[PDB]
Amino acid sequence: GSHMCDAFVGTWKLVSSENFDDYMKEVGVGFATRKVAGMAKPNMIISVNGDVITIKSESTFKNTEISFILGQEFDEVTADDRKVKSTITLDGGVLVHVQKWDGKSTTIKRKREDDKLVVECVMKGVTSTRVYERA
Ligand SMILES: Cc1c(Cl)cccc1OCc1cc(=O)n2nc(-c3ccccc3)nc2[nH]1
Repeated sequence: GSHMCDAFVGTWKLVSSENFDDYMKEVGVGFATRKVAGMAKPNMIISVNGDVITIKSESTFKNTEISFILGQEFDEVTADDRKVKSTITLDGGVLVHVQKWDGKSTTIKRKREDDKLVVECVMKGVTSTRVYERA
């Protein structure tokens, strides 16, 4: 089939987190924005309309929404208000998402395992891991 849609579509709620504060600190986020954003723990929604995929946070201070096609670079405005160039691709059934800005780079992997969606964020040496369940 084209089984990526069934694996990823839905509303996902955070259930665990490691080193996200560190990851945000590395990305440049300030001390107040980090703490609040880290507590916010928004649900994240994935939808699909043809070739166009959309990832939205539910309402949180610092709403976000991207809409993209696999392989096509696109401008994104992150939750900490960075203007980045993002490319997302499907490699192994993992969604790999690279953001470039100011000669810097961060990679965000999103993979299904069992009934769970695991999100790994890497910036320089600093690796964050967050796990989500269907809400
Ligand atoms: C929020 C944020 C801040 Cl303040 C700063 C830097 C990066 C951020 O986001 C990075 C980031 C964090 C995170 O928990 N997830 N969770 C998803 C997700 C989960 C399920 C379904 C679809 C997407 N995508 C991400 N990417």
